[PDB]
Amino acid sequence: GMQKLTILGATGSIGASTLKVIEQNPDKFSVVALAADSNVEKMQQLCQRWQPEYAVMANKEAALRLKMALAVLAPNTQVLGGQEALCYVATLEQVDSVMAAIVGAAGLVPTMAAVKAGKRILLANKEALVMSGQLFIDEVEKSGAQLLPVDSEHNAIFQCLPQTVQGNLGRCDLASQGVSHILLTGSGGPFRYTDVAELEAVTPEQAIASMGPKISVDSATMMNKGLEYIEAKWLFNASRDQLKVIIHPQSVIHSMVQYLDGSVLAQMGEPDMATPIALTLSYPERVKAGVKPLDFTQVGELTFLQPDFERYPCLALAIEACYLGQHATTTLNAANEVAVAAFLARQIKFTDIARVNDSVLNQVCKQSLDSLESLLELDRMARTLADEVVRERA
Amino acid sequence: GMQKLTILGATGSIGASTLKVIEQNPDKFSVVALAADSNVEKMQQLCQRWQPEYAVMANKEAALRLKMALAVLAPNTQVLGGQEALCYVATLEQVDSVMAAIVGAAGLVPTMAAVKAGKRILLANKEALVMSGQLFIDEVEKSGAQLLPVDSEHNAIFQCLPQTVQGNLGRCDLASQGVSHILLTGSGGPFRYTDVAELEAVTPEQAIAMGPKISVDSATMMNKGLEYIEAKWLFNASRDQLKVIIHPQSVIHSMVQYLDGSVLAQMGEPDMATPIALTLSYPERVKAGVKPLDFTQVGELTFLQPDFERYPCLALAIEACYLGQHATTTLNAANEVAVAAFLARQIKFTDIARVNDSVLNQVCKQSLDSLESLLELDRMARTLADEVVRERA
Ligand SMILES: NC(=[NH2+])NCCC[C@H](N)C(=O)O
Ligand SMILES: [Cl-]
Repeated sequence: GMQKLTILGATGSIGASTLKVIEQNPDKFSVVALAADSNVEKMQQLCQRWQPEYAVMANKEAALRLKMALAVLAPNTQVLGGQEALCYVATLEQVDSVMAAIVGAAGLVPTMAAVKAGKRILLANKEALVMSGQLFIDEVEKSGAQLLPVDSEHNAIFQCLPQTVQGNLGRCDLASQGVSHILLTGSGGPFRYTDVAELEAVTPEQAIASMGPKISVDSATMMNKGLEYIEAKWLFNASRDQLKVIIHPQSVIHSMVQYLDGSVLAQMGEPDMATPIALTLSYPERVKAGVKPLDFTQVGELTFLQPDFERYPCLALAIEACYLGQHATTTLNAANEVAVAAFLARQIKFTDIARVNDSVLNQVCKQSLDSLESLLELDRMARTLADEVVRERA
Repeated sequence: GMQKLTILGATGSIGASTLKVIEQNPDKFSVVALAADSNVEKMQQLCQRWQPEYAVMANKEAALRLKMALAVLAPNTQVLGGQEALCYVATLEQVDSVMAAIVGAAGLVPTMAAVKAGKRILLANKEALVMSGQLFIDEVEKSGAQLLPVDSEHNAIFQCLPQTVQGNLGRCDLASQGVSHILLTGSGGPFRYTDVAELEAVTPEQAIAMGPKISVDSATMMNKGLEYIEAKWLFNASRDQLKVIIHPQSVIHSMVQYLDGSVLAQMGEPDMATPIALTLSYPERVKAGVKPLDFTQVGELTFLQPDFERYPCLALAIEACYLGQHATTTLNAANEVAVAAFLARQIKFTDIARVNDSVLNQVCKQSLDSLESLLELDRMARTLADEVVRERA
């Protein structure tokens, strides 16, 4: 009856939220392995509290430091280091679910290893579907793995869909289950009400407005929503007709689904990742998450805007890239990482982010079976091109 | 494949919405019988268009006029009259579903007959659960009938609940399916922002701002009180599991709060074809002739907390709910009389609650129910309400 978990990415906020849910439900969930790619100090404190069978650092030098610490703080925890070790804890025979919350391309291989092992995948890595969506959906079908999305918007959509679609992510025909379209919602970022002409003079200070700066700039360009759009396409097998973006500045509603009869289902809640995580752990049942019920006294007004592509050119690029396929979305994601770093380094203007993305995307896709290796190679090629366009713009 | 329907109450707006959905889906639904009260002109036009096997008027004189009209225009339609005939078309062997949209206490007996026949019941009669909830839920269990609520709020709640609950209405333990509570929403009516002191002087013109009884009930929030009582019986909700929220714009139709912090809400254009369509198609979905919700034109959504100084009727309904069938039957009956008196300008708007309150107290100080015995109680309560209306006048 007990569900056994490996947590990939235990020292971040997703890891923390996952552990809070497990803390509320000690009779249902048990932590077999914890793994991290940063923060040995946090990791040793978590291994002390959780005493897991395995603890893994992605970096081998960091694993050595952890092993020395846990010789005192968690003597029965076996510490391991490296990429092979991440795959090892992700594929253990006794493990039922894997929280895949290591970010970036470093998360692909261990997430993929869990997929090939037929595990239940609590998906909190954007790159798996942005870079290699077709590949991931195929491997999931091949092994019988269950995919359950962690991210707020995707999780909300998941909850607003019928059970037949929930059980068969990536392979169901939406129109045959009565779905007209999915409404992906977003706040619109700090420049939601800013005149388009003023965007040229925007500074990194303004674009940050609390989480990491790359994620904040993506929120300002709505590239964050673009990437979510791409993931939604693969998660829910949605065509461009079936997938819409709506700006909802207050973020109380997390996303919605429009049905054929006129009915709309929406998911709402307090802004706490423990809620969506809790469902990924408990599906199809539900568990206490340590999150209070929504307080309609404090919600204030809910409003909606149509995104303007003059304001959010990156969003148009992501939608376009989406339906061109893996090569285009890998290219766009790579280019954007370079373009954002250049804006933050004050080499290019805020509005140049979209121009860099647009140039690189056009160059790559005018040319004519994919693997994780070949797509990483393409990621690298796109970065090189983006570096060159950054110089043109500087 | 084809679902066969009897429509009780075909000439009203619910009947019209049902027929619009059937019109969109001729490969899935077929009309076996249509039934109505005494709008013979609308009924003959519908029997012309639909050519059903049976057509029934509740009034026998009206049935005779219809029978003469249809003898050429709908030659294959057998016309019948009276209460027994309503029960007959509601219980036909070939019929799968019954739209129970005859309103008031007259709807109880034929709706109940459909229930005892084990039919799928598309419930659009408030009285079945307000007056005789215990009795209906028991009879539904006994026969294996499916109950699917037509009314907007209940239908919304139904859609926001898990599938395991949807398949067992009136008998599922909500907490065991992860539900903390149901959030029954309402507009708050035309006086949502009005000072309590000003309610004494409101006139029927102001209370109407859609039949007039339903509008006044919307102004007092008795509408929400009645819906509260029905929800309790439909979803088997305890006093912890059922809440009321004011949402003035009525875009959100109701919501459900789950154990993990997640809330599901149902929204849509204000068109009864949507909820009706789901009652017909469940667990699948069908085209309903309703456009998708346009979020560019929705405007702002807000929420308020009801005040019992502003909505005394809502407190009465909740109170009556947990006192049982006798109390809810009494309150409903009293309120029908009290609203008619307000509309006739015999009593003040704020006297509606006072009449309801007096009658409810009088009846429940005194001490196996049937439809007959509860109808008698309905009549006794009306008599008392008439007397309190004179005191107030
Ligand atoms: N977190 C990191 N940047 N790790 C890089 C180190 C790679 C690791 N030592 C290995 O050989 O598998
Ligand atoms: Cl967002």
